[PDB]
Amino acid sequence: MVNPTVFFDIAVDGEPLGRVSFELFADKVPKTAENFRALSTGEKGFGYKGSCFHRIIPGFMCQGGDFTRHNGTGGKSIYGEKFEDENFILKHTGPGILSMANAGPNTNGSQFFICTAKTEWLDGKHVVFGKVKEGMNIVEAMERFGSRNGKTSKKITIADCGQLE
Amino acid sequence: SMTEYKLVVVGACGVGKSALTIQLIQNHFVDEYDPTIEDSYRKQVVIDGETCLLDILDTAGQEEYSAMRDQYMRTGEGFLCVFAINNTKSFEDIHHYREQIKRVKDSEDVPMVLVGNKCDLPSRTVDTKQAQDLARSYGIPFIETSAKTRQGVDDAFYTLVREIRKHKEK
Ligand SMILES: CCn1c(-c2cc(N3CCN(C4CC4)CC3)cnc2[C@H](C)OC)c2c3cc(ccc31)-c1csc(n1)C[C@H](NC(=O)[C@H]1[C@@H]3COC[C@@H]31)C(=O)N1CCC[C@H](N1)C(=O)OCC(C)(C)C2
Ligand SMILES: Nc1nc2c(ncn2[C@@H]2O[C@H](COP(=O)(O)OP(=O)(O)NP(=O)(O)O)[C@@H](O)[C@H]2O)c(=O)[nH]1
Ligand SMILES: [Mg+2]
Repeated sequence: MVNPTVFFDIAVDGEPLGRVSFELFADKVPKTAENFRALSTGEKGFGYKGSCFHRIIPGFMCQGGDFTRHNGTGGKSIYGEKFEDENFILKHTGPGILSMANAGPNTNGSQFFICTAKTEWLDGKHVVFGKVKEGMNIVEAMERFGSRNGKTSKKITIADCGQLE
Repeated sequence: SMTEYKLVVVGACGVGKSALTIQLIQNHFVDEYDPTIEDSYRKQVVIDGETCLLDILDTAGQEEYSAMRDQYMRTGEGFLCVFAINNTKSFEDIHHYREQIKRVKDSEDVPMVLVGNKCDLPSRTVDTKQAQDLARSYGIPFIETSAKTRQGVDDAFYTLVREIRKHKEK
């Protein structure tokens, strides 16, 4: 199976910052990659467009994907509110890794995080399913607006998103 | 100025540390689950006729980061040790928190209150007598709470302030 590529156009207080694109590892986690792909195109009628990165912790990660409650507690998958951990083949090996947020085993929805450092203690607990292809400097720039506990000092949004390949 | 008390709320994930703290500070119940990274709050209150400032650290229950707690345990003056009455694992976790506080502070006299939360829920699995006995063995108060109904919320935090006051004057 061929790995698709999706993009987010990131905005800061409504002003463009830049584009981040992601390779999705459909060749290892097809169901998890397909969820993120479909949420990025919006083709099911809902998805990431307009949602925010609610937690940015410099040195660690940027987390977003709550397009249902917009408060860090929500989100849903294309399969229902939650779906199972597909596998843990891929690991949190360094900056750029794209991985599923969760609230314990088998609670994947739509929330995700982009690592800005290696976060190996999450291995085997969070499903890694992609990596930044272009625009890692934009993810780095998003760290300008984070904090120790992740509260953001400006509103960081996915102004647009979709599929490139 | 009024005395400031550095209170720290600890316990396993999901027991209601944030719900209790937000009830105290903001007078509403958070029904959704927003697992905490680390949050701080401040409130002035009157306890036993003396106005004081509560500085409350609401900590994460995440088991993965137990080593990261030492820093805030050294800084904190008193600890609310919270479990959920419908979660026996959370009650067993209490011992590890108490021992960690005792180790990090190097003292048996650390101001502490044992809090059994979620007393509005019907599915009790931790006996009240179990919790009472544990608190007695530690020599600390035990308070039953519900962040949902607000039962015992003020009592838990105010009792902890009283324990700090007794400790500072002992
Ligand atoms: C102890 C402090 N502390 C740290 C931490 C730890 C460290 N280390 C640990 C590792 N050491 C190496 C071994 C030596 C170095 C020092 C340093 N400094 C810190 C921070 C900055 O000190 C404040 C963390 C951390 C994480 C949590 C709570 C406290 C935490 C936490 C709470 S909730 C969660 N984790 C999982 C969360 N779940 C939800 O959001 C559910 C919500 C509801 O249902 C859908 C949605 C989720 O999926 N993610 C997606 C994945 C990254 C993850 N969030 C997150 O934010 O991690 C933050 C962070 C910083 C990576 C880790
Ligand atoms: N019925 C009931 N539910 C409660 C009570 N306290 C908390 N809850 C619920 O339990 C869940 C977890 O509460 P929360 O305050 O986030 O717990 P926490 O101990 O802060 N968790 P963490 O360590 O991850 O930050 C929430 O859905 C909350 O509404 C209570 O007294 N009664
Ligand atoms: Mg909390």
